[PDB]
Amino acid sequence: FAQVKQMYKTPTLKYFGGFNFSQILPDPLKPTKRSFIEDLLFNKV
Amino acid sequence: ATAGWTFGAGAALQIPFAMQMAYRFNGIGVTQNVLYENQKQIANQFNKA
Amino acid sequence: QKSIVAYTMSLGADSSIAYSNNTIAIPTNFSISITTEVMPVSM
Amino acid sequence: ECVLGQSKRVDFCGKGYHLMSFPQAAPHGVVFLHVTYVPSQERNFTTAPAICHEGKAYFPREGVFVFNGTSWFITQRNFFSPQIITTDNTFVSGNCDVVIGIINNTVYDPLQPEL
Amino acid sequence: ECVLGQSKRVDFCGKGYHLMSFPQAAPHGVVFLHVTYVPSQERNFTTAP
Ligand SMILES: *[C@@H]1O[C@H](CO)[C@@H](O[C@@H]2O[C@H](CO)[C@@H](O)[C@H](O)[C@H]2NC(C)=O)[C@H](O)[C@H]1NC(C)=O
Ligand SMILES: *[C@@H]1O[C@H](CO)[C@@H](O)[C@H](O)[C@H]1NC(C)=O
Ligand SMILES: *[C@@H]1O[C@H](CO)[C@@H](O)[C@H](O)[C@H]1NC(C)=O
Ligand SMILES: *[C@@H]1O[C@H](CO)[C@@H](O)[C@H](O)[C@H]1NC(C)=O
Ligand SMILES: *[C@@H]1O[C@H](CO)[C@@H](O)[C@H](O)[C@H]1NC(C)=O
Ligand SMILES: *[C@@H]1O[C@H](CO)[C@@H](O)[C@H](O)[C@H]1NC(C)=O
Ligand SMILES: *[C@@H]1O[C@H](CO)[C@@H](O)[C@H](O)[C@H]1NC(C)=O
Repeated sequence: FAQVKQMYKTPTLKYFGGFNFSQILPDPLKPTKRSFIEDLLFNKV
Repeated sequence: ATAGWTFGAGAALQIPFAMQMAYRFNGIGVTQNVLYENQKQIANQFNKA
Repeated sequence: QKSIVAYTMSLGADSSIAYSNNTIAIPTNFSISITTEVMPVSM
Repeated sequence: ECVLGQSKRVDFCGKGYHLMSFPQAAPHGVVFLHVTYVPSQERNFTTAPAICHEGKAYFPREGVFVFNGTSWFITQRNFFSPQIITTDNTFVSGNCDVVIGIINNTVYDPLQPEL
Repeated sequence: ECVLGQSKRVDFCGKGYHLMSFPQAAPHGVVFLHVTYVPSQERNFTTAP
């Protein structure tokens, strides 16, 4: 994991050109900073 | 999402997503004009996936 | 004076880059560097 | 793969764009030293995905459009090398009505002065 | 090699021509999801070298 040189902050909008990223980028309203599919994967094992 | 392949060397570079696609198509031998002609179709297919 | 401390690690230098609809950044200069890598092939 | 030829797989042969490697002996091992290219000093510019002339769309090949505040130019993505946009820099495709953000522009024809 | 740049070695980064990958965390592991291009609907034509 630790190969990124600097951690960029999550952008405000989640919609670039039509591509919907709201399922893979997190959102502030939910209590957990984990993303949607991340929190689904974490449920299954 | 924004830097693309460019933050692998240097810090990062800024480029709109829809201009990234013309490069990643030109990398596969599909001429970049394929994208902008019917951008909507690709976007919808991506979301359905 | 120095002493032993304990603290929470800082994963990196937090940076924010503005996103614009129609702008690009194009490097105007370059540099060369030499890295060094080591591997053991014998016992 | 590094010493005998230029690698093309990111971070395999140096932390950058890779040019060469030279081996040096060492006890129970070997040491490699990689020569790598690193760009810097970027500048923010203005873009447009395509330009319209005569009601037809011209896409760029081997470059990207940029605006420097005076006139439009095409440059390499790695090093800033502006050149005057001319017919052979581009290929015509599609039509202007189909695409987003196309900008009215004039492309030079180098057969125009010869006639 | 997949996330930071476009791979060019067949089947290494997805079962197709490869565009991108995005990582997602998981317990004791990691999950990758690869975006790939796949053509279809071929037509028979006549040729001459
Ligand atoms: C991108 O997809 C997200 C799904 O996460 C959309 O957000 C949902 O939209 C539905 C439709 O009204 C709502 O019922 C949900 O409450 C929304 N949030 C969820 C599911 O977390 C979003 O609308 C899509 N983007 C656009 C531009 O529509
Ligand atoms: C994209 O361009 C449109 C059209 O001019 C503009 O309204 C918008 O502010 C730009 N930026 C976006 C959508 O982030
Ligand atoms: C690049 O930076 C170097 C410093 O190493 C400087 O000498 C040079 O003038 C700069 N510009 C170019 C085009 O090399
Ligand atoms: C360069 O980026 C800065 C912010 O980092 C911005 O204020 C400026 O407008 C950009 N230059 C342009 C768009 O020419
Ligand atoms: C844009 O480039 C042209 C061609 O070199 C030059 O004449 C002009 O001065 C440049 N624009 C600015 C604002 O410097
Ligand atoms: C120039 O662009 C405008 C809108 O930006 C468009 O209405 C017009 O047809 C284009 N061409 C000319 C010659 O005005
Ligand atoms: C396409 O292939 C079919 C058999 O699969 C063949 O009968 C037909 O002639 C081909 N089309 C051509 C050669 O145009």
